[PDB]
Amino acid sequence: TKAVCVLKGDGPVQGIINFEQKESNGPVKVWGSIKGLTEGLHGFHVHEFGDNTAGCTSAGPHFNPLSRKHGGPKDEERHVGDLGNVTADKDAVADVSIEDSVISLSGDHCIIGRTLVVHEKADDLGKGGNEESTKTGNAGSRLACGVIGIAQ
Amino acid sequence: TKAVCVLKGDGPVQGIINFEQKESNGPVKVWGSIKGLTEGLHGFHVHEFGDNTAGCTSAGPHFNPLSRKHGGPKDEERHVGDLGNVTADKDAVADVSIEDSVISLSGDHCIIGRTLVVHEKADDLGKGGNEESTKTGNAGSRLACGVIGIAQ
Ligand SMILES: [Zn+2]
Ligand SMILES: [Zn+2]
Repeated sequence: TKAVCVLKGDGPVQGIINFEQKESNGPVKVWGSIKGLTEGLHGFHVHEFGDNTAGCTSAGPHFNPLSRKHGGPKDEERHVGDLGNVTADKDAVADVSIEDSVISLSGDHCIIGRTLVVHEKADDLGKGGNEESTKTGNAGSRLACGVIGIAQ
Repeated sequence: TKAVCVLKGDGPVQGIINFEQKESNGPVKVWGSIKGLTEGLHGFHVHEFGDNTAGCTSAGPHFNPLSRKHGGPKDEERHVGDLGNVTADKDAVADVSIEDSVISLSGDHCIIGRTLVVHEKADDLGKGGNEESTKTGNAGSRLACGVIGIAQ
């Protein structure tokens, strides 16, 4: 099982993120490259809808099938789409390499048909002390997104 | 259950296609419009992979989970992703309104996460006489496509 996503936005952020899940209930490897990002941390999430009619805005909130509060990937309390942050180097490139066991490429937690979004700022992983933190992690605006599709 | 698709290409072709299915075992309504199409008939299909890393080229062939020959949407012998043709009027616009009961927004005929493609030439619905007909319907190149995503 494999998925893929082309990230595009109004600005210069763009990239290709690959998803792989060998076992139906195994972790998903998420890897790829994103360019045009400012050096530092950027929120990285799977949002609810694969709707790009109004750009990244129509993607809705973080995919949250269990109605839980926003958290970091390692947390028990977190949205299914909470993959944390990705880091861009001084050259504006983030060589993404994540492995997650909460998102899936099948079943109730499937992210295929939804939207991957890389955000403006760092995800505070829900430790910012306010409602925003436990909702979006204060990661800011959506710099680029794409709908997650089936791949071979 | 709903889905949506934003079609884009290297040329002027662009549009938005909607999908609706009130019953998991019922038919799927498909509607919207595509502009930039030369007046006439255009192949309209769901291709296997929702991979746009190489534009529409990486989408693969027509979604064909049952391994059948290419056909028209109303043919018993068809590819699940075979939606026939759409018609662009003199204003280079195709107003799409389709109802199909082979494709689904769930289950094994699920097209969510796959790619919708609008073609260059008309689809000869697989009655063209040559091999290429029972494979692609001779619909020519892919002018625009998009990954089908879950919509609110
Ligand atoms: Zn979240
Ligand atoms: Zn076909």
